[PDB]
Parts: sequence; C-alpha cells; structure tokens
Amino acid sequence: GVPTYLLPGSGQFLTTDDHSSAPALPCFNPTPEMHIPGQVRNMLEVVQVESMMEINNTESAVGMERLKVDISALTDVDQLLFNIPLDIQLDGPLRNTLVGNISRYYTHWSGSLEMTFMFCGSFMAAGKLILCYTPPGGSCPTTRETAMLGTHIVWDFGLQSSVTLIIPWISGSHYRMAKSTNANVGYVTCFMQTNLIVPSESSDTCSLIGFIAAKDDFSLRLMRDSPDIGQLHAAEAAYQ
Amino acid sequence: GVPTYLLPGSGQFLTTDDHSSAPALPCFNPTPEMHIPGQVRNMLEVVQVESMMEINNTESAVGMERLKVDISALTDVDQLLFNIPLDIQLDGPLRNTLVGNISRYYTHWSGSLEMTFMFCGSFMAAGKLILCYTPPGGSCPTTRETAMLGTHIVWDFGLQSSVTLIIPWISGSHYRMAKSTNANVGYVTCFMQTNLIVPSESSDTCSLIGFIAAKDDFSLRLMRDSPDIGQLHAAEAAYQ
Amino acid sequence: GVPTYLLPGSGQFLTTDDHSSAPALPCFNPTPEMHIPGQVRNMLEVVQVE
Amino acid sequence: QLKLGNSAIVTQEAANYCCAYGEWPNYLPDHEAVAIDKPTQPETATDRFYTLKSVKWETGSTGWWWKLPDALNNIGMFGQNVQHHYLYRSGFLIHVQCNATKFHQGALLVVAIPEHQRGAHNTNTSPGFDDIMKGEEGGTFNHPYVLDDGTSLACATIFPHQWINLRTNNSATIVLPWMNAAPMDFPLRHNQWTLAIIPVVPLGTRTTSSMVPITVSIAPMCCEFNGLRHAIT
Amino acid sequence: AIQTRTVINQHGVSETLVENFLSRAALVSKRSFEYKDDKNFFKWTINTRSFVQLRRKLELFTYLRFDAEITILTTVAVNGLPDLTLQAMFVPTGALTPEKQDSFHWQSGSNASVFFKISDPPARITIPFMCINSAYSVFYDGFAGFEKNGLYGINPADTIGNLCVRIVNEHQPVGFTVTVRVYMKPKHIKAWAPRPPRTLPYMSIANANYKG
Amino acid sequence: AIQTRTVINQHGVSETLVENFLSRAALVSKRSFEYKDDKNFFKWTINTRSFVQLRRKLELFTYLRFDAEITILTTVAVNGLPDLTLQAMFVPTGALTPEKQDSFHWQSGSNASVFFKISDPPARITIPFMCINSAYSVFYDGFAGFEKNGLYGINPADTIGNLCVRIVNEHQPVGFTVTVRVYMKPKHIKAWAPRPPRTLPYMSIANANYKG
Repeated sequence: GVPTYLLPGSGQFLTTDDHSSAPALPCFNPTPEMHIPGQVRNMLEVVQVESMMEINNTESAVGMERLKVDISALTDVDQLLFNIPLDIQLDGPLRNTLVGNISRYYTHWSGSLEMTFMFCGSFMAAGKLILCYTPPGGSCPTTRETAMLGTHIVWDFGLQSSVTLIIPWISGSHYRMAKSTNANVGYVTCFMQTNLIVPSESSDTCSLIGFIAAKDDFSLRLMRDSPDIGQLHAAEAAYQ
Repeated sequence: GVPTYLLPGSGQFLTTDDHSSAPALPCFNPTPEMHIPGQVRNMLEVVQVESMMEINNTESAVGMERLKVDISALTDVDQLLFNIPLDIQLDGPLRNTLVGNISRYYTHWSGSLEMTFMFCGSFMAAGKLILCYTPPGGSCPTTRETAMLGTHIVWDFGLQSSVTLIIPWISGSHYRMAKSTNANVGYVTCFMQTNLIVPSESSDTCSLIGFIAAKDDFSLRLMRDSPDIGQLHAAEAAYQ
Repeated sequence: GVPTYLLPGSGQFLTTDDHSSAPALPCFNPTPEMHIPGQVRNMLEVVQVE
Repeated sequence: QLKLGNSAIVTQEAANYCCAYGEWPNYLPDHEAVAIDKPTQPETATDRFYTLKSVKWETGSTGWWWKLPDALNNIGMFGQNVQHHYLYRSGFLIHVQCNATKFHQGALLVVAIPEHQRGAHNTNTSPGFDDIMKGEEGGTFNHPYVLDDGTSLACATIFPHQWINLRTNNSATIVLPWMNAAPMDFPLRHNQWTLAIIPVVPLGTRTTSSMVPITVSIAPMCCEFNGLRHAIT
Repeated sequence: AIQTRTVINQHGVSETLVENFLSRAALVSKRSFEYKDDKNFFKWTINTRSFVQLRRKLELFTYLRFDAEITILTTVAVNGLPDLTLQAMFVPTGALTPEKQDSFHWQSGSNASVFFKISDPPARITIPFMCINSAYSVFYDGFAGFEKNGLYGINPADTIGNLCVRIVNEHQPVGFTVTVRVYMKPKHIKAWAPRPPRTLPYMSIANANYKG
Repeated sequence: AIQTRTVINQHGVSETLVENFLSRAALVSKRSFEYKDDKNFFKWTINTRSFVQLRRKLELFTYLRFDAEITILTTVAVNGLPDLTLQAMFVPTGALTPEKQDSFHWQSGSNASVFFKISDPPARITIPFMCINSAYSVFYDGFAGFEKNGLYGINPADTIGNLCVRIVNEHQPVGFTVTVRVYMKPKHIKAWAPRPPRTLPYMSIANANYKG
C-alpha cells in the first residue's frame, strides 16, 4: 500500500490542462514526418507579413474599392486623402488585415508596426504626398499646415514608388468593468502637397495601395475567441 | 499521506491498453518453455510464404478448378489466358491467399509482391507464354501486340518450368467519407505466344499453377477485424 | 498534487493476493521466536516420510 | 534569360524571383523512398517553359487563376506523361510578365495559393469537375475580393506572391517547391498549387481602348513519375 | 462608451506558439440520444468542421499534424439518476460502424473501445495521427475520385474515423435522454502554410461556399 | 462506388508482431442471469471458441502460450440500481464447480475468488499459463481417451478452467437481470506453426466441421 489522499480538484475536467492520456491505438505507427515547406512554429510569423489596408474610409465603396485611394488632377490639394486610425480592434483600415485578424484572437496586444504605401500611377506621373504620424492623445491634423508640423514624411513619387513607414509602439487591449476601447493609438494622415501631374496620354486618376505588417517586437497574450465569425446546411453529415 | 488527484480517464476500461494486473494464482509455476519448431514472432513471416492463386477468373469453375489455367491445342493464340487484378482486398485471384487473408486483418497495406508460375504439362510439351505487368493507371492489354509493348516476359516452357515474377510496390487501403476501393494496383496478363505443342502420347490439355508471396518490404498497419468470417450448434457447451 | 488514475481492478478483494495491510496493534511486541524442534518449511518434507 | 530545356524566355528585366516558402525544388530524397516504386527522372522532356495563352488585361477585368498541374495536363511532354502515369512530383517555375508602356498604370498580384479549395457563391453545392478543372484556359475570379473561397484578398500576401506594378516592374517570377502532405500525388485528381493573378489597382490610360496582355509561362521543375518500366524477373 | 488606455508591458513570444494557439479542449460535438424501448446511440464522424470557432481557427493553416485527445463528458436526464455504463468505440477507417445499440460491431476486439460510467471522471482517449499523408489536408484542392460522383474538397487520406458511443446496459423501465459532449484537444501540433482568415460566414460544412 | 488511391508511406514491422496481433481485449463471453427468489449465476468454461472473430484469429496458429487477462464488466438491470457485491471465482482443473448461488464451493479457500462491486472499475485478474503442455494445442489431431466414448479434438491438457460469477448478497425484494461481459486479453504470447485461415463458416464450437 501507498498512503494517498485526494485533493480538492480531483476528478475534474479542466479544459486548459496539459496531462498525458491513454492512447487509443498503441503499437500503431503513424505516417512519418515529411518535410513540407513553410512551417509555422509561432503565430507572430503570420503577423509579420504585409497585408493590404482598406484605405478608403468611405461607406459607399464596396468590395475592392476599399483597398485603394484614387487621386487625380481634381483633388483640391488641401484635402485629406486618408486617415488611418491605428486601432486594430476597431473597425477601419486595419480590421481586415493579418495583424488585425490574429490580434483579435488575443486580448492584450503591444508592439511596433510598419506601413508600406505603394503608388500605382503611370511611370510619368509625378506629385507629392505628405504622410503623417500623430501619437495617441495628440491632435489629428485637418489641414496640411498642421500636417507638416508633426512627425511626417514628404513623399515625391517620381522614381520613388514605395515608402516604408515605421510606426513605434502601437498597444491596446480589451476592458470590462464592454463599452470600452482605446480611443486612439495614433493616426497616419496623408495630404496632397503639390498636385497629381500626368501626361496627356496617361490616365489622370492614379491610385495608392497601403500595406501593414508587424515588427520583431509586436506581441500578443491572453488568447480569446475571435468575434469575426458567428453562427449550416448539411451539418448532419457527421451524425448520420 | 501522498497528495494525489484523479484525472479524466480514471476508472475506465480501455480495451487496447497495456497495464499490469493482479495474478489470480501467484506462486503457481507454469509449465516450462520447451523448444517447439516453427515459431512465428511476426505475422509478416506468414505473408512471405507462397500460396496458390485462384487463376481461373470464371464463375463456372467450382472448387479446385479455380487454381489452374488449362491450356490446350485449341486456344486461338490471340486469347488472353488470365488477367490477375492486383487488388488484394477485392474478390479475385488473390483474396484466398496468405498475402490476401492476413492483409484483411489490416487496413493500410503497402509493399512489393512476387509471383511464381509453374507449368504442369508433360516433359515434352513446348510452347510460349508472354506474361505482362501493367502499372496502375495504365491500360490493361487486350491483344498480344499491346502485351509485348509493356513490362513483359516471354516465357518458353521447354526445360524451363517456373518463372519468378517480381512485382514492385503494390499498395492500397480502405476508405470512408464505404463505396471506396483502389480501382487498380496493376495487372498480370498472360497471352499465348506460339501454341501448345504436345506429342501424340501426351495429353493435349496442359495446366498452369500460379503462386504469390510477399517480399521483405511488404508492410501492414492499423489492424482491423477481417470480414472473411461471419455469424453455432452446441454453443451451450461452455455455460452448462 | 500527484496526478493519478484508477485502473480496472481497483477496489477489489482478490483472495490470493500478497499485499501489506494495516496492523491492528502496532507497538505490540509479539512473543519472541523460540527454537521448537521439527520445523517444516516445505510440504514435500511431509511427503518424503514413509 | 530564363532557359529551361529547349524553351527560353529572353527579356531584359529579370533576376528578381520569389523562392516560394524559402524552398527551392528538388527530387524526392533517398531516405523517403519507402513510397511506391522508383520515380523516373526525365530531366529534359518536361522541364521547359509551357507558355500559356496571353490574357487581355483590361480595365474591367477581375482576375485570372490557373491550377497546377491542371493547366498543363493537356500540353506537350508533361501532358503526355500525366495522362499515361498515375503519380507525379514536381515543383514549378512560374514567369508572369505584363508588358505595358510608360503610359499604362495598374498593379497585379501574382500570387500562388497552395491547396486553393474554391467555394461557389450563394449555394450549398460543391463546385463540379468542369468548374475547377478548366485546363489551359484557366478561370476568372467571380469574386476576387474574397478569392472565391470566403477569405480576403487583403491577407492574400501571406502566400508566395510578387507585385507587378506597371510603374515599376513588368514581370514576376515565383519558384514553387513540392508543397504537399504526400511525397507524390495524383495529377489528374488533385491541383497541388493555384497560380492567381488578381488586379488590385485596375488598368488605366486616357487614349484609345485600354488593353494590356499578360503572359504566363509555367515550367515544371524536378518532375518525377512512377513507372513506364521495371525489372520484373 | 468610455475609452480607457493602459501601458501594456508584455515580453515573450511563447503564447503565440502554434502548440499554444491550437491545443485547447474545444467542444467539437454535442448531441443527445434517447434510451427507451442511428437510433438511440451516439455516432459522430470526427472532424473539426462542426463548430465555426475551431473551424476558422484551424483553417488558418493548410496542413496540420496533431494527435487528438478526445474527452467524452456524458450527462443523463430522465424523461433520480442511476449508474449507467457506456461504451465509446472509436471506429477507424476500414472498420465497420454500428447501426444499432445491440449490433455485433460493438464487440469487435480490434476497435478501441473505452468503457466508462457516468459517475466517474470523464473518459479520455488519445487518438493518434490517423492520416496516411504526413499532415491533415485542411484545404484539399482536388477530388476524391475520378469523375464517379463528384466529391470536391474531400481528401480520401484525411479521415480520422467515427466515434460511436452507446449505453452498455439492458433496457430499463424509465426513459433517459443522454447528452454526450465531446471535447477534442489537438496536441503535438505541427502546422504548415498559413492562409488568410475567413471573412464571410460559412454556408455548409462540406465546402467553402460564401453568401457575400 | 468511387475509387480513390493514396501514397501509403509505411515503414516498420512492429505492428504485425504476434504480441501485437493477438493481445486485444476481445469479448469472449456475454450472458445474463436473473437474481430473484446453473440457476441465477454465471458459469463459463474459459475457451476462445465462443466468438468466431477471435476463434479464426487464434486458429491461424497451431500452438499458443499466453496468460489470459480476464476483465469482468458487470451491469445490472431491474425487472433504481443498488450497490451489489459480486464474487467471481476462477475454478481451475481439479477444483469443484458451483451448482447454486449458495453452494459450499464459493467459500473454497484454494480457488482464486475476486470480490468486486458494480459501482467500481471492472474486475481484472491475470490467469497464468494453465496448460500442462508447453503450449495450448489449438488444433489437436487425436482423442482424449482410449475408445471410451469418443472425444476427437479435445486435448485433456488444454483446459483453462471455469469462471464462475455470482451475487454475494442475500435475496432482495426487486428482481435483477445481471449482464456479465468477460473481456479476455491474451498476453505474453508465443505462437508456433502458422496454418491456413479458415474459409468456410463454422458449424459447431467443439469441432472443425464445414457446410461447403
């Protein structure tokens, strides 16, 4: 005999425990491991890959028209092209991204991001943009004069056609006491500096694409279930 | 006291577990081990022994007439003598073999086989056969011209009376989603090349025997119950 | 905690088992062993007598 | 210059390829020859650029998809082998070049989607054989924003991909390994990759009718096939 | 709504591991069966496409290699509670599936049967990696057969098997309704080729259709 | 029917071992007995010829040397369930077998009795190798005696014994039907002289007759 006694917590099924269990088929050799390309060991390898932002911010745009900003010769240079609120959890240009979707499986999320803006006009099309970054708790710019007084970059798309824009330390989480968000983690606003200058054979209406990825220091914890899906025909196919 | 706690899976009878259990009669010496010839340690030693194929393929043949192909002087040389579909699980020339029966105790089965064809005519009886091998997903030959364009062997039974025919990598398994087989793993087809040439004192109708065994690399896993038996008079002899 | 689980055959009284069991009177010294003649250690010593 | 076999592609802008998932194609290793009998190595018949038909990239186009090896099951020495063998193992070298002037604009997404199980829009029936096996002529994305399977185009850059922005580059090259759970697989029954060329920014020019052609050249790499002949004794 | 903010102080990447991201004992099956007089037992084909929470989470990856850890939680309700004995027989591919409570397949000596009571801790078996590929094809761009009926997206190799659960007892006077909850925890998880997460709601469990 | 195919990738021969081929806890006996007022207990002569699945599997070999691992699963049904105590007495060759519930052979101190409740995990004993040959003669080409009555195929040495199971309790008001399921797992298995597998269906359990 070995004198034992049961503790509170004996004979309970805790769903998130890590115990060994009895194999149903021992002396069954599984199919051997074969080198399949592109293994993911860590979900932050998914987050650190670029993905297109839905930088259009309008409700009337449906489908693929969310993904681009159409700039043209009729744009009234003092106009804000797009502002990107840096809330991942809120609906906007970042909810439908890889950094957006994988961060909705986690509660607390914290790290740097990285934006890439690719201009997709003709080769001859010149002009400038002035991309900004407002830190959270700051004033989101409405004019171009307020834009050039922040952390900004003046981008001539002459031979240059993409800007990597490192965003420092976007953090946030969920709160209950929901009725609770983060109110800002920042903005990336873009203003026409000069004009869009096209030759007469090119189309006047050129377009941008915006990308976002995470950095080495982007981090996620306290895994939860993502609300992006919610509930099926022929669902009886298992039980019959 | 030793502080323990019970896990989910405590007090269950899993039929395929390997635990020690309490001996009903300890200090009972069993009868000592004595060297009995022909021990089997591994069921693949059973499979690698030759066994006769029912190479007749007709429904009208009953009993021992399944085991042979009767060739004679009236055979119309362009005729297919036999085709052996290399499905072990399906009914045919291989269901009633040692490689056939032991592979029906296992779900997934994979390896090379080995056919031996022994000609059982008179000593004077000459002639030729052209044995073929069609790989799976190929065209099973219907003519002798299509036969000599495949992986084949031209077999004169003069002094030669047996052909070992190595078949490479016959594999297959069971599937559910049954209504699911393997559709082919190959064929071994035999055509009269020349004629059957007998002397006038020999009987004109000579016969073949076909054998099949497994090789070193034939393998079996995921043991199941064989459907070759199915359900007894005086069955009350245990309980009375 | 020590994670255990019960096996089939737990809580059964098998009559021919050899397990230790709880002494009813511990710290009770039995009467000491004294040399009594003619001890049998094995029943085949009984059988081998005429 | 991209020279494989007797086929060659001569163009000036090259050398920026995308080794898909970091893995260059190779033959089946010697410690994994526990599978079916010896894979042949033709090495000159099928390792060549099978240039598909050009597709008219216009303003109203939505996207194009070709499934591999379904795009090449009828074409040439790879098509003769597939319809006579039953197992194959091959990587691919895709070259997609979109030749436009300096007055055309637009961006393609030349992505290569492994195991692209398509869905059909607004029904509960699985897509049939002729909806998925299109052959060389390929398909057209009915709903390119969801990649015809409920996913997103925005997150489709998780795959092996290249960008043809006509302002910057006209070509794209993706080098695909053998991406499958099985060592060899069945070509007429399973489409092991899916090359997909989707607009993000549509084509545009002010002049006459706007049309640019896109040329797809798919060269199989490291082809293996099981059989043809074996020493039976 | 109020709008707060807090200095998040995370350091470490071990929680986003695919071992940690997927090994959660999620409910994969929940149906009841009566017990009076697939009638009056539990039969379920082991798949992850039964609940859209774990379906979308596992359809982030193309290939997956995992041992299932099937926990069966059985609760009973009377149409007092006795002690009932249940058999939970995992039927692999190839083995035959029961059609009744008292069929001659529940006594198959080659299937993996577990016998557990209701008054015990829940039963738990570790089903190994059952595929004959090296990974479970979550997405299968192909067909099962050659033009015979048309089966798109169904891998013949991918099949786990059936989990068949009945009540071992003879028929009793009062009638019972036996709710069986199956909790699969995938473990020893290897995962290949990440995919875009699904945006549109699922229509069927057989295919990847979308309503838009 | 559809017709698929898949690249099978097996490597290893350890699953076809005769230790692995035969050590499966198969159902070897399943009969009930009433409990009211071999009447009203369970008596079974331990043999493998009770179910044709394990009979054909063990008749692949001529000689077999194995320790049985008899698991007794007892479920009760009322013609509520109390806690009953059962005695399961293995009667070897030579010891006398009971004829009643209350016979004076259930209290034999030399038999191997196991006392187990219904509300426990199932009883399990390991019956050792009981033959007085070095192996169990599965096929016995001979007779038991010299022309006395005629007993073909019955080895006198081969006998395991009887497994006799009763209910220890005194008589209670309500009547019970007690289903006893016996699961034998042979273990430490040595096997000699493989034989052809049987093709024709079994007629009796005493002999190897065939209907054709």
